Amino acid sequence: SQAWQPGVAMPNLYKMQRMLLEKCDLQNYGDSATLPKGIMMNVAKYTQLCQYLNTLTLAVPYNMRVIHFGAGSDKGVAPGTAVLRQWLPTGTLLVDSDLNDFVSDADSTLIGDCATVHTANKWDLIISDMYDPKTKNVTKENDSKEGFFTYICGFIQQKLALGGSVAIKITEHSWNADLYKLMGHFAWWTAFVTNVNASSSEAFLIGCNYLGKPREQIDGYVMHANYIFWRNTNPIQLSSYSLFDMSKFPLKLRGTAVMSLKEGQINDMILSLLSKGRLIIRENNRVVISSDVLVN
Amino acid sequence: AFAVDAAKAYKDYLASGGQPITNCVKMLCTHTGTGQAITVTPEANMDQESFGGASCCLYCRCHIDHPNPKGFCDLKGKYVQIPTTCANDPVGFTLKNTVCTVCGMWKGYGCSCDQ
Ligand SMILES: Nc1ncnc2c1ncn2[C@@H]1O[C@H](CSCc2cc(C(=O)O)cc(-c3cccc(O)c3)c2)[C@@H](O)[C@H]1O
Ligand SMILES: [Zn+2]
Ligand SMILES: [Zn+2]
Repeated sequence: SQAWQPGVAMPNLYKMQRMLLEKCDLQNYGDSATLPKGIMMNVAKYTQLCQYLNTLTLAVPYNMRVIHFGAGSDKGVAPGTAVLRQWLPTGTLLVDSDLNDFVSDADSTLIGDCATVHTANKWDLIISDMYDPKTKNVTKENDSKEGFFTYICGFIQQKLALGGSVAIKITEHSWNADLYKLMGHFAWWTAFVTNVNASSSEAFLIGCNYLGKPREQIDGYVMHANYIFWRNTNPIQLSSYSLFDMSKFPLKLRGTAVMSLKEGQINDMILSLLSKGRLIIRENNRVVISSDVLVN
Repeated sequence: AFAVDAAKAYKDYLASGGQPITNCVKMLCTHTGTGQAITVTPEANMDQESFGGASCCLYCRCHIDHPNPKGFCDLKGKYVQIPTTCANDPVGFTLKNTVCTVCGMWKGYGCSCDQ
């Protein structure tokens, strides 16, 4: 049983199919998991995401740079960044953002649409919880969505360090074909469903160890259809079991090497180190961010 | 000479029977930690709960200035351990209580330096 894992990752064989997109109909659609006393869904969800990310070959440099989009809640706090900050090595630079105002444990927070966010540096890990409930129009064709997904795709291509990783929230209706295609630019990728929210079509699209070029060609419409087919035919038993064992929670500080190489220096040898979670390619200057403000 | 006193207004609102500030961010943790008051990662012992610090700061939560010249927050970006019996109101707890500068424990909730 997978009830003791933090969640379920999409099996590779489902990734290789060519299904057509149909409506997502989850067996366990009605149910909820029993959370430990006083624990919020979004703390439990981010805890399980981080527990699963502990099993991947994440690059963990000194001066890890992490940015978290969609980090506010409708009560004005940031439960996800509180978990990320618990997970990440002490001293990790953590930047926060959301459309609406909130108070945060991140080292810096920007308020506004994500498209107004600019950074000088590159990043080692990008986390996104952004989601628009207005996409859940069951009465119409589920097409690839734009909006913040357009920003995220460009932000990965321009500001993710080689070797870095990504976890971007999707749902049945909140998804983007280019983001799936971008998954083929990592050494490995999956769609991960937390056990605590398994009654939802939510998944985190995870790109592990960015390579900056297409390692494989992924049609994003087909892959989202494959993702739904997997969810439709593989009910996941809701479970909070993994939340009760936090003894191994913190991200291992691997001291991954950072180097500044340009493009012509990235061999198959470098690509191989990137692929194994053993190298980060970016500058290690000061981290500078800003938010664009429109005046009247 | 005027200055709003949110700490007093919250204490007085608590005394008059008002519901505490909610949605403080409680963390999952082992509950085998050092039990110290304000730490860089959750450190609750068996008798404590650990919360994300910013969510437990009255000034952070009310969007008002922090009462010191450099308007610095000693909770934001850290974790605060709250005795389980008081975890229904972490904001009030951090307001009313003091951290021993030698123990790192809460005075009267773990500090044993005065024995
Ligand atoms: N373009 C963008 N730029 C920057 N931040 C962005 C952008 N888009 C979205 N966000 C941010 O992502 C966070 C997660 S969405 C939370 C949610 C979930 C559900 C869900 O699960 O049913 C539902 C809602 C919801 C429910 C009723 C009315 C309503 O109006 C919304 C909200 C969030 O704080 C939001 O501000
Ligand atoms: Zn504060
Ligand atoms: Zn003491």
